[PDB]
Amino acid sequence: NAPRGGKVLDTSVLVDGRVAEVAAVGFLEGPLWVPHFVLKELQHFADSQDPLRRAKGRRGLETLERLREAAPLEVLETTPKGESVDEKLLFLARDLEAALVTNDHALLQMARIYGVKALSIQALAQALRP
Amino acid sequence: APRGGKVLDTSVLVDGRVAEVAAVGFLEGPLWVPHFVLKELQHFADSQDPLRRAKGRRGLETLERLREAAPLEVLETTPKGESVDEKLLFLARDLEAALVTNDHALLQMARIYGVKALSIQALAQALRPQL
Repeated sequence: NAPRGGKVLDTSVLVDGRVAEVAAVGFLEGPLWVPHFVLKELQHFADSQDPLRRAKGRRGLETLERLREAAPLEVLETTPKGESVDEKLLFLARDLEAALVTNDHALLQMARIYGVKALSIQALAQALRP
Repeated sequence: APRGGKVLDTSVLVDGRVAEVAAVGFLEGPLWVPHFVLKELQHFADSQDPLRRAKGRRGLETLERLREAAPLEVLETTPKGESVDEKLLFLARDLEAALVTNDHALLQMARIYGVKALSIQALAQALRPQL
């Protein structure tokens, strides 16, 4: 299973921010999909009076805006299967035949067990370290 | 925009990191290696000079690792172009693939020819932690 259906992005990678530069440099082939709930999460963070959580919801969003430059990015309103965030991302990735893009340790594990391709920005980074 | 895969030159194979990139999922195929690139790596490995041999081995080693990470085909005839640069550029255009290279100057040449080209070194820079 080698998915040409693009990429489903989670909160962690948008908060990390680097996915945006990886796309622009040509190593993140689209289409790029973000679930409605991920966005719902970045604004629940953005709506914080706590500057730390504010400044990271704010950050996820800027990453989105910058991605909508490198590539077609589209928000998925349509998510039917699954109860937890991790579970919804997985069936989402199988449905579109797209890879997950996430730094999340538990989600990367669930994906190996499901056999869903998942791309980790941190694993990419640690491969290219000096 | 190119949906036709990734043409790999000699320099990217000798650099080796493209093998790290593919094995973590960020080098989507199909992967194409021109015959002249494979011929050149073989010519390095067979050289009298221990340092040419090491580059040759390293690129050959990288090629085998890529063949594990994704589907890879050696394309065994090019007619478009006169220099190695041109051959790589026209081939990538013909395949609607991106060129992947370590060679700074070839990256600029691709810009001039209107061919998409990817740099492992620009990727490594994108991966500087932010915020």
